[PDB]
Amino acid sequence: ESAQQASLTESIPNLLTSLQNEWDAIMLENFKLRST
Amino acid sequence: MLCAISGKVPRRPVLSPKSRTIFEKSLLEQYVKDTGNDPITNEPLSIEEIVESAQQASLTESIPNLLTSLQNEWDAIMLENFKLRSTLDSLTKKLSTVMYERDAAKLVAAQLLMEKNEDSKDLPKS
Amino acid sequence: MLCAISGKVPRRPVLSPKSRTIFEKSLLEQYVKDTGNDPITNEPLSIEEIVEIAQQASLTESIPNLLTSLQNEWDAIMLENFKLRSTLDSLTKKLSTVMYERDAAKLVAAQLLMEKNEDSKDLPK
Amino acid sequence: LTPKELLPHDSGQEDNERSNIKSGKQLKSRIRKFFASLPSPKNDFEILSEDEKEEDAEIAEYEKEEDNFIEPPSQDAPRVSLVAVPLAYSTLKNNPQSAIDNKYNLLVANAINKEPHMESRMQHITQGRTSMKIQFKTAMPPTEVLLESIQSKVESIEQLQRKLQHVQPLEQQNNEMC
Amino acid sequence: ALYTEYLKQRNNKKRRTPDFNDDDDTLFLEEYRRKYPRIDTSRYIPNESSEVSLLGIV
Repeated sequence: ESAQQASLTESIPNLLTSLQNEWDAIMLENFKLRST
Repeated sequence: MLCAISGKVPRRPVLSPKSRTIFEKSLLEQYVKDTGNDPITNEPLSIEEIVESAQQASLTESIPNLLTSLQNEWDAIMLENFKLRSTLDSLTKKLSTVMYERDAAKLVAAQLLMEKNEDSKDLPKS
Repeated sequence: MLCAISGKVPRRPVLSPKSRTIFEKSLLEQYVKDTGNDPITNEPLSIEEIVEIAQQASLTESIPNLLTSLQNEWDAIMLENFKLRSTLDSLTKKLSTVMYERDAAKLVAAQLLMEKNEDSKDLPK
Repeated sequence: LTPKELLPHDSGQEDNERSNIKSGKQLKSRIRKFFASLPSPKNDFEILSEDEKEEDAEIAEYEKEEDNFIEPPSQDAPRVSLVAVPLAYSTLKNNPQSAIDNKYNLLVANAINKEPHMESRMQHITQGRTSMKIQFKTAMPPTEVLLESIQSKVESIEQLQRKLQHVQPLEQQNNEMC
Repeated sequence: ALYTEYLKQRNNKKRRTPDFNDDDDTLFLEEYRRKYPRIDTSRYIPNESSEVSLLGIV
């Protein structure tokens, strides 16, 4: 055997808008990678 | 970002495989040529042991950091419930003693309104 | 089986030595970094005092439904937290109304005993 | 007999003793820890203890000062209240269990009235409309004070993130050509 | 299947939709809005305390 990520000022979106975009970008990329 | 030996910004970082710590190459090489050791834990370390693929990465921003974010949301909300549960066992314990001393005193108030009216009933008839 | 801070089934439990209570490592550390005390007994305890002390995996059902399941559980937990707070402020409020009538009744007892003392003087004459 | 700065210290100690008797004997609940004035609710609750409820309602309106204040000739109490507290304590394992059982019945009654609710619905949305007024104006102030400072350094962040996606794309074609 | 169809699973935007003078399930919705605003003000209060400094170090 520190990293800092500044959370956005408009942080509801972590449940709705951020979480859908993470599982969209996971889904579309790997399928495009199988196409690759 | 820093070198643990000097404190400067290392321009050639190498990480040791005995105590994980980012050392500058020209500094740690002189430490190894002095004695064959790692400066933090004083374990044995050689020059070939110190080391400076295909999956592309992106910067750590607000999936994994989003899952660790919702841990912080809920572990803080769990402490918020304890501020409530510990305050509830103080107000209800005080309510049990207040309602008991109210139930024990109202029997005395019911007897004093009897006795002060009975003494007024006794004295005026005489 | 239950951490006595959040009530979760602890995945890295730690026990306090000043009071017999198995806590979770993450939740007890946040309390000690706030104030150097034990949440149950309010005794002076530190992070080095903790001694780091059944795992059964959930297998929900036979993925888009699991998104709306998580949405419902955070929706319910936010309401199961809110309802337990307004209950606390109203039981403290209704305790306050008992404290005024407790102190007001023991002042009414002062004039009632005076009427009994005035009557005992008149009965003797 | 020659007093110097002693009668001033004695007058200050006598004034400190008189303030300690007035602060303690003012009210038991008001001095310890924590209401709107309503003479209509005292008139409606007359039909209860039906004598002591009107004694405690007039005591609550007097200590708080559509509100008229009348009698602060109530609370010289400090010796009569001490005899009244000691006489009531004498009239008051078995008593500890009867208080814990009644506290569990009141806790079950508090959990049943809350469960039935989840008139009253119009007040909660108006408290939310007060919150949505207060918090979101505080949010829009904290966002725009941040966005004047963060969106400048977001562009410092995001355009340097875009340098990584070109440094990675130049790295793969060079490693392929190597 | 989601990538082949190109369709995304819908999230719950009901908390934006809520309206006054509605039934008991929507009373749960407006109290949900109160808990979200108190959390949002708490989250905004941490960012203000941190200052840009936190955006600067990243």
